[PDB]
Amino acid sequence: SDVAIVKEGWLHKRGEYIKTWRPRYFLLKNDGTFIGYKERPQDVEAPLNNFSVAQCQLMKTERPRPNTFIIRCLQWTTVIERTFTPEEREEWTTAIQTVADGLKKQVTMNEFEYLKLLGKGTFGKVILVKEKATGRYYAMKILKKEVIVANRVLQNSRHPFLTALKYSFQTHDRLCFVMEYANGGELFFHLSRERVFSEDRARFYGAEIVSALDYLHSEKNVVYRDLKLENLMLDKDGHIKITDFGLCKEPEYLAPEVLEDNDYGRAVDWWGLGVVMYEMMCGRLPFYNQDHEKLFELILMEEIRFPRTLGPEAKSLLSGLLKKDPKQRLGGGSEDAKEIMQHRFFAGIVWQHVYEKKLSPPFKPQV
Ligand SMILES: O=c1[nH]c2ccccc2n1C1CCN(Cc2ccc(-c3nc4cc5[nH]cnc5cc4nc3-c3ccccc3)cc2)CC1
Repeated sequence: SDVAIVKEGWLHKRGEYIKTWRPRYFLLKNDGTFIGYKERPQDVEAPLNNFSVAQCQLMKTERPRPNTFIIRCLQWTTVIERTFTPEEREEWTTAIQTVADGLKKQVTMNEFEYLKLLGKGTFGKVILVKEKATGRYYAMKILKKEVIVANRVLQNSRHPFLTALKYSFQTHDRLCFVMEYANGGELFFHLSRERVFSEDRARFYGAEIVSALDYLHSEKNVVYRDLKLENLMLDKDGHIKITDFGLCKEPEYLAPEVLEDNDYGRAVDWWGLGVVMYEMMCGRLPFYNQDHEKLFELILMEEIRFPRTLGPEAKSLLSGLLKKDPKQRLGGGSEDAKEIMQHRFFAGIVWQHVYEKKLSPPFKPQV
């Protein structure tokens, strides 16, 4: 199957973490691809599902400026949205919706029992529910369907280190997603009590993250982009479970190309591997400051310092993961997760073993 450009041109994309207005050249193809570039590209390669406008609908508004439209897609279980003379704004938003709809062409609210509120966001709330039929618990992501809409594909998407989506059902006004719940708390906790983690213990959590990210990259062709210490829970045995609770805005964990609103890919995930792993092995964020203009400046501009404790392999790995330039960042190459798996700091490891959970958990949750 081949595809052509439905429409293209310059667009003003609005920064999410730096809310300047930015010029980007976009092109929509009839695979669903909607991608913006730093400048008018040449050959015009398998893009990520992130840049696909499937299951979307648009919008128009004159704030902060008069010519503006908005897209809101339901990616997996999350709702994402992006903010971009007035005549075009009714042809662009014509084509995008066309392809979106063209691309679309191809358990009830209570077996569950409310337990507590896990969190709330612009687009909804996350709930703990006991299954009244089973007893074992779940998290339930409840999105308001009128922000967007105003398949058991979820058995393929099983990975030992990702929280599983077990049920998704709709009702009168809400979109519900029932994902599994890990018992053993999240790292942010256990790292506070421990202050820092050995390289061995950091190699355990990093390895399981890499397995999960490899899986999302190769199999699902999506970047996760939200890798942060607080998004890592443990199951009852102490193994990783990466959470999926995005309700709107989740910065210290985002890569330069993301805060700048440039082209990004699988590399933003490895950057975050860098930050999460640096944070484990050092006790501190690599880039922090109470002031946000300083925070962004550190991440984009400044070098990273290593405590003297750190072995040569551990810092070769962190330096590479935390390169500012994506095409130079360890993992940003064509082989992706493999060049991480093959770095010397992970020497000896056979990765089918990590998948199978043959690795010894440094920390057993009391559950
Ligand atoms: O980019 C953005 N612009 C935004 C603008 C506003 C708000 C939020 C935005 N975001 C986020 C959107 C969500 N971003 C996190 C995430 C990534 C992948 C899966 C994800 N996608 C899948 C697809 C599949 N298609 C077929 N099978 C699939 C399985 C998937 N499994 C899993 C997943 C599940 C559990 C843990 C981790 C990933 C989930 C969450 C973080 C950024």
